Amino acid sequence: GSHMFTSLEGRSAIVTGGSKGIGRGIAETFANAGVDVVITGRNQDDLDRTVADLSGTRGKVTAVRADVTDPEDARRTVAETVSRHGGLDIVCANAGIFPSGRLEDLTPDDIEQVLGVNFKGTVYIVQAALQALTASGHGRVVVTSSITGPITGYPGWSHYGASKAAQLGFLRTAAMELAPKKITINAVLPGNIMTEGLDEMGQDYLDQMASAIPAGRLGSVADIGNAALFFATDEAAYVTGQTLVVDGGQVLPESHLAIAEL
Amino acid sequence: MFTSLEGRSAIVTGGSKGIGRGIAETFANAGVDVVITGRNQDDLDRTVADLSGTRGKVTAVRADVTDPEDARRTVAETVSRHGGLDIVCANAGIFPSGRLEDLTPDDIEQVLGVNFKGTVYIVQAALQALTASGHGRVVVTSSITGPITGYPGWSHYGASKAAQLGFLRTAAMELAPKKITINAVLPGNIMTEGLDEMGQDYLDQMASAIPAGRLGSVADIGNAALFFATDEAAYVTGQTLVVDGGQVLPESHLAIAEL
Amino acid sequence: GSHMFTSLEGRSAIVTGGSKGIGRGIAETFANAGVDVVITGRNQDDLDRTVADLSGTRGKVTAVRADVTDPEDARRTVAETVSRHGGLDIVCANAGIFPSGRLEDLTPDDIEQVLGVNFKGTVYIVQAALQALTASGHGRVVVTSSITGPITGYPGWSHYGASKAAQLGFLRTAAMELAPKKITINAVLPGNIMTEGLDEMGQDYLDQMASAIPAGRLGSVADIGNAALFFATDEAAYVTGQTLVVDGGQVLPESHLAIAEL
Amino acid sequence: MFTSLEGRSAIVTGGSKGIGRGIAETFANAGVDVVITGRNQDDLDRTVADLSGTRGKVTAVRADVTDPEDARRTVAETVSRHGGLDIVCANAGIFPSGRLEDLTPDDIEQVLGVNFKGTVYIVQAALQALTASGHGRVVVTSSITGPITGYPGWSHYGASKAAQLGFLRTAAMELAPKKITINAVLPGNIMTEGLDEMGQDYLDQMASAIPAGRLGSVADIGNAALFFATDEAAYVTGQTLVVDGGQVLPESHLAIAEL
Ligand SMILES: [Cl-]
Ligand SMILES: [Cl-]
Ligand SMILES: [Cl-]
Ligand SMILES: [Cl-]
Repeated sequence: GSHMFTSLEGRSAIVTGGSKGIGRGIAETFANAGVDVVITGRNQDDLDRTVADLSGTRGKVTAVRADVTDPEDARRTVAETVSRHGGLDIVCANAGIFPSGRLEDLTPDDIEQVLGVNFKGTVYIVQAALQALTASGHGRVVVTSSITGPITGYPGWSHYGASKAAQLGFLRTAAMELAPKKITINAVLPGNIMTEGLDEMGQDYLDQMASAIPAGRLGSVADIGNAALFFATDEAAYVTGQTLVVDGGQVLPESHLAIAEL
Repeated sequence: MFTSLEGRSAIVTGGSKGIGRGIAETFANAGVDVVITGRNQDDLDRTVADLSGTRGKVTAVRADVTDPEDARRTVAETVSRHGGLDIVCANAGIFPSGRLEDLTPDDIEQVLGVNFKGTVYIVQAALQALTASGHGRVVVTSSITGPITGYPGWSHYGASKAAQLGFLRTAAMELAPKKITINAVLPGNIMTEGLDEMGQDYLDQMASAIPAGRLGSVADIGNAALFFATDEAAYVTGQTLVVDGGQVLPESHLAIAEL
Repeated sequence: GSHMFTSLEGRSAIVTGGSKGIGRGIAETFANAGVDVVITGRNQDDLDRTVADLSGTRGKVTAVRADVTDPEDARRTVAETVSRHGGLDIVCANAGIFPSGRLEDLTPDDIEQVLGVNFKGTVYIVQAALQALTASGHGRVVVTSSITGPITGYPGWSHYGASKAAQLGFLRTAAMELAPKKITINAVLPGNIMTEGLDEMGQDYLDQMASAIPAGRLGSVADIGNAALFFATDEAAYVTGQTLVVDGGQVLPESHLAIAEL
Repeated sequence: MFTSLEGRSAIVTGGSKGIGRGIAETFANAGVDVVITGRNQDDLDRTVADLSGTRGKVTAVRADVTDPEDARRTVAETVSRHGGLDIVCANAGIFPSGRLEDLTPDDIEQVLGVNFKGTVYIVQAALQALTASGHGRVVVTSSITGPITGYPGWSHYGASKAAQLGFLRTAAMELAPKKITINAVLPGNIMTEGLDEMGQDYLDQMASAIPAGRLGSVADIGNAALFFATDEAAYVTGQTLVVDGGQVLPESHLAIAEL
């Protein structure tokens, strides 16, 4: 019949930080493709709510309460996922926080909280998952990075951007170490994506954000989930150590004047 | 997994061999009808016959991508055969070698003309039909050579592949109000019929310098193009995806050898 | 005494397209450092005016009328420069035009005019200069590229951006071929630089351009000349095939909102 | 050629050896007074004595870059010795090796702490003095490893070097109203005292994989930092300059071999 990509139905995934925002969208996109998904988070109430919301998906979404900055929780997460699903094929190293603080105000704890969730939590879940991902014979790691850091700057986010670029520096070497294991590791770099959190500002400001983007809208969490889904396919086995910016063209204009001359 | 592309309409320039034929076959397997272009009627005919069993219908238009009139003719004939046009794979590419001293104006124009001007002209000629589709997709076949790497003898080739990307970073902005996205696949070293004539020692040396330990397949490029063409990639534009098994990552063979 | 870089006094340079704008600034910066400079251009009146304006510089600025898109003129330029100066050490492949046209309006001639000056004219002057630059034992090629093409998009400039990215694709290979000749080749990527031409718009619009740039001003042609001067130094002999963006931070903000949150 | 930097005031973190000592010597030769930092008083003392004949005065402050209090102390002592502070070279860097499986939390924090947090803390502590100078300059010593390349065993090192750049792309915007620029040099393979203990075969193998055919010198990095520090580089900020002899350009040793 018609064939696009090979179905991922019945494979096993972890989405760290999966109870809300982009991570929830990644989880729902994989579950709609028939992949069983464990989402992680620190807040059991939020995890339970998201598991309930997603109860009708084809693949089964369940939760593990875990702190990505603790390697022992990362190992517990992988073990619990393998127990529930039977193995582990896909890790979406997604968990991310984005508090703001100008350079002169950032404390050591501010810097370590952001680097610890965003960067160390990516490393630790990949480390815990290596043996199972190797055993799968088609392991996939997708990292949720950002345009902020690798490409752009944004006042108040110099530690955030540092952490998102750190993920990429890490994976450019990790892809080489993981190639003999037949695991690929790539990152999605979201631009400005509409989430529950951004709903807490007015249409005025959201319209200003959209008008600065060539696509003329903020992205959806499904836009990120679908990019991660492509990297997870068998058909992406020759893509590794790489990045895909998903931003409706946000990084392209040199300024709003270039947008306006349209 | 993704919304079916069955029944949509695609052009793949330079589709009779190599990466283009892989792109064509990948879309045709997805049920997309595909017009491939090329200058060699025999190669086109051969590939049309080879792919006669695909779900989507693969047919050929003989056309020189360096000629805007052939580009307009290719689009018109595709709209006539299929009913419209959803996807343009601006793929045609040549890669003759010449050291900088040896490159003549004609050498430079032949490579810039096929690889860069032929991408611009097919996009230009397809603009109206792609706009009417409401979900238009352009996928450009670039290269790691030019945008990322250097390779002696390919300074004009690398220039033309980087030129494609400079073009589409602006084109993406001009095309966004028409709901057309434009993105590029940057292949590394892909096993094609031509590379299969090199001998196993040569292919083994090439593969051993790549972290994945093999050359890619033309389907690797076809499937990246297929992703960009999905409705689910509507928020991706002006962007690149390198499909190279890790080729660009090591600083040197010493890094590969540390594995 | 105090030593910064090794003096370039008495070396020999070509600046293509040097009668106005960035190229004039490159020429004046090299001439102030004691380098003799041949500027090229198609308009003898403009060349003569610039030679007159620069008559007091330490190094001597003179002109050759030549079309960068003609390899025979590129060879004549190199020969005339060697005749006037005694050799050739530095080539600034600068000539650039930037007409605007939307994608649906660009003709083959529009595309070839821009690719021919901006890209082919860079290749042809480097080709003509190779034997003399090799003989110098410290050859330098500096390419004037742009943020537009390599990094940004700007409606109406898709052929312009293509041509500026083509220069970089070319030089990433050229640097390898030229390394055994001890010639380096690098590019400056200017952002928005104030020139005679931009003076033909109002302070209103120029202020809007500056306000979109972290440095809070448009750049000067000396900013580009000084970057090219660094690449030309003996102290830059280990820099090759590379780029330096000179733009006051223009490419960094994700949008004007990031600038405004400052 | 450029405006003399004579009499200005610089800090070079990790200045007692390797690239940092080259940066220090290059600025001191330009007549800039330089405070180098390090944890090893003997190495600092040795380098201060070696450079006693420079035009600018090189002196040492013993300090751990991972400690913000030491960063504030380094700035205060530099302002006291020199009268102010014009230039910070955030250079300190370590590069222990460990495969991904073997890296402990402590391994990762040691490298992130020196290479990334130590860059942030010295910039933070210098903000006020750099602002008062009216022409403040920060130059970060990053690496091709992380931002560009991958090297087995250096995934935490590469992360920390890319982290520096993500930081300075925002820092550049925050610092611009203060007239401070911030830029990074990305060294390739540089001949240091440590690399000189490897044997000629090893150094020859490394050099043969680089288009320039040699390892760079610590002065190559020092002179790129010196350019960023000039008044003539005031319109350069948030940017990178790779100093690597072409190392990142070839896709593989085969490309180098075609020369
Ligand atoms: Cl990065
Ligand atoms: Cl490019
Ligand atoms: Cl480029
Ligand atoms: Cl980076």
